[PDB]
Amino acid sequence: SVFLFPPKPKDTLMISRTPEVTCVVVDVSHEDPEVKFNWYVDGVEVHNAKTKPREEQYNSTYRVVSVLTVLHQDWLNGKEYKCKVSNKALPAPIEKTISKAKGQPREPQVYTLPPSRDELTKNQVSLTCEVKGFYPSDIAVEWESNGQPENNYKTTPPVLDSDGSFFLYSRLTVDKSRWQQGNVFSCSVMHEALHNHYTQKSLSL
Amino acid sequence: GGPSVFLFPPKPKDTLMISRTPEVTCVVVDVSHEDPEVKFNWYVDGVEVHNAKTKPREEQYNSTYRVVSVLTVLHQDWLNGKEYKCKVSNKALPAPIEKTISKAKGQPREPQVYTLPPSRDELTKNQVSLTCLVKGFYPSDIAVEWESNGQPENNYKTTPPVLDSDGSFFLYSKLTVDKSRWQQGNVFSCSVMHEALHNHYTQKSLSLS
Ligand SMILES: *[C@@H]1O[C@H](CO[C@@H]2O[C@@H](C)[C@@H](O)[C@@H](O)[C@@H]2O)[C@@H](O[C@@H]2O[C@H](CO)[C@@H](O[C@@H]3O[C@H](CO[C@H]4O[C@H](CO)[C@@H](O)[C@H](O)[C@@H]4O[C@@H]4O[C@H](CO)[C@@H](O)[C@H](O)[C@H]4NC(C)=O)[C@@H](O)[C@H](O[C@H]4O[C@H](CO)[C@@H](O)[C@H](O)[C@@H]4O[C@@H]4O[C@H](CO)[C@@H](O)[C@H](O)[C@H]4NC(C)=O)[C@@H]3O)[C@H](O)[C@H]2NC(C)=O)[C@H](O)[C@H]1NC(C)=O
Ligand SMILES: *[C@@H]1O[C@H](CO[C@@H]2O[C@@H](C)[C@@H](O)[C@@H](O)[C@@H]2O)[C@@H](O[C@@H]2O[C@H](CO)[C@@H](O[C@@H]3O[C@H](CO[C@H]4O[C@H](CO)[C@@H](O)[C@H](O)[C@@H]4O[C@@H]4O[C@H](CO)[C@@H](O)[C@H](O)[C@H]4NC(C)=O)[C@@H](O)[C@H](O[C@H]4O[C@H](CO)[C@@H](O)[C@H](O)[C@@H]4O[C@@H]4O[C@H](CO)[C@@H](O)[C@H](O)[C@H]4NC(C)=O)[C@@H]3O)[C@H](O)[C@H]2NC(C)=O)[C@H](O)[C@H]1NC(C)=O
Repeated sequence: SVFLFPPKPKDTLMISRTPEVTCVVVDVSHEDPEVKFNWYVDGVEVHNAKTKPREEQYNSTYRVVSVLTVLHQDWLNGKEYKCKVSNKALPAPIEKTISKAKGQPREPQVYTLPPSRDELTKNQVSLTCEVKGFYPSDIAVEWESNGQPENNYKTTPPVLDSDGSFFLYSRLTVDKSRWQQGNVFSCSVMHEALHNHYTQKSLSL
Repeated sequence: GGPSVFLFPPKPKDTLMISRTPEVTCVVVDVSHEDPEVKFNWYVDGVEVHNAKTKPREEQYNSTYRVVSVLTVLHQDWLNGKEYKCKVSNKALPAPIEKTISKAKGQPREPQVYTLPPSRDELTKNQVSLTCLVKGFYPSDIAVEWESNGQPENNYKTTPPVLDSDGSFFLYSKLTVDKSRWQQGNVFSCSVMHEALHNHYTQKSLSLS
């Protein structure tokens, strides 16, 4: 079986990062272990992909994986990436294709929300970052304070809204004492439809 | 390429309200014309039970049959973590197919429910978001609704439950309303149903401070 996966949203938005499309072949037998990959961008064979080392599963099968480096702007411009897998246990080669969601990108609106008054009776308080109105659903969200990453947060998956855009929430949990000291926290959002693919909103007592 | 079986749980509100009828549903698809006969057996914690309601096979547009069996469950049995097993027999199969379902294992934990008003920055728009944060609950089986003046507010969306660092779940529900209605002092309410709540229910209100 073959499964094709898109790049991580953050990887396509920063030129320093390395976006990759991943073709994953599962249920590779010990009897027929060999597996070949062929890659195509908009139908044209490209030759820069590389096949990774494999791992054995608890059901005594092999997961084999190939990774193709893509050009940030090619992905964002909607190029189609086709993988083709060939193996002796497969009657014919399996092909899979993927590309970015189609349609007009829409800029996220980013709002920060202080903790509930009713949560402020707790030891830790939640700071919320609502991100709404964005399209496609590919997005990344992080938190920081004083130019340093704040990693004690969780983010919901994007949810389809009634207007065809997406929204999500990110929740940073912090010690109530930090909040009370007037420390400034910032929700950072990366999306293709933002200027320079990035915006930040701050939240403070 | 024989039959495939799918086993579906009851809906969360169905186990939480005695007025409702919770059911587990066993569905068999890809049943062939060459071997069209299917038998179900049902088990609750491994003990066979005989009160399921099974429907005659229905041919699909792809010339295979779909056959459904429905077992009514007792609310407290589900909430007590009983395991429901559907066994499907068909003479083409090498052995019967068995699937099991139950409530997620672990100690239940009561949701904390908080309401959050619109961001000041959002109050320049024609419509604004009212947020209901629901956190610290386990299992993830939950229902969230909005009302105002005892009437459903239907213009809302809820995130799926998300696993938190401490093993519990959280989610957010977002009610979009006209800014006018918010500024007029209308009270909106977020109601939550979960097994760890007292009477399986709680409600929290939100209006212009
Ligand atoms: C033996 O075991 C191995 C390993 O399994 C593991 O081992 C045992 C011990 C247990 O603990 C298992 O629970 C454990 O998983 C089995 O290998 C598995 O093989 C199955 C196929 O049978 C694969 O299922 C597919 O999974 C993809 C999603 O996969 C991502 O997410 C997984 C976690 O959720 C993760 O495990 C995967 O690695 C992968 O993760 C991503 O990886 C990429 C690349 O590295 C990375 O870039 C991503 O960031 C990363 N993301 C995450 C979240 O981690 C899923 O998409 C597939 O679903 C489609 O296909 C199904 C049909 O098979 C269908 O039912 C679905 O609906 C869906 O169908 C598609 O739907 C779309 C619309 O939604 C539609 O447009 C498409 O047309 C349609 N496509 C169709 C029809 O295919 C699918 O579920 C597992 O990935 C794989 N596990 C691993 C670890 O690789 C093996 O099966 C076992 N062998 C036996 C017993 O026979
Ligand atoms: C021939 O036709 C039949 C009938 O289809 C119909 O007719 C044809 C001609 C076409 O026109 C079709 O468009 C038309 O629908 C085909 O039958 C289908 O077969 C597939 C499998 O090949 C089944 O796929 C599974 O679907 C379930 C979800 O099913 C619910 O939701 C569907 C819509 O989203 C809906 O269509 C279904 O009716 C069903 O709806 C629910 O019904 C219950 C009971 O009545 C009800 O209580 C609910 O309210 C209702 N819900 C909704 C939303 O309506 C999906 O869960 C399955 O995914 C699991 O298994 C996959 C492997 O097969 C795997 O990849 C997934 O990851 C997933 O795995 C599970 O993951 C979860 C969490 O991660 C975990 O808890 C589980 O343990 C794990 N499962 C395991 C153990 O693996 C799967 O995708 C279709 O349901 C089925 N259709 C119908 C109507 O029965 C048939 O395939 C055709 N044959 C051929 C050869 O083409």
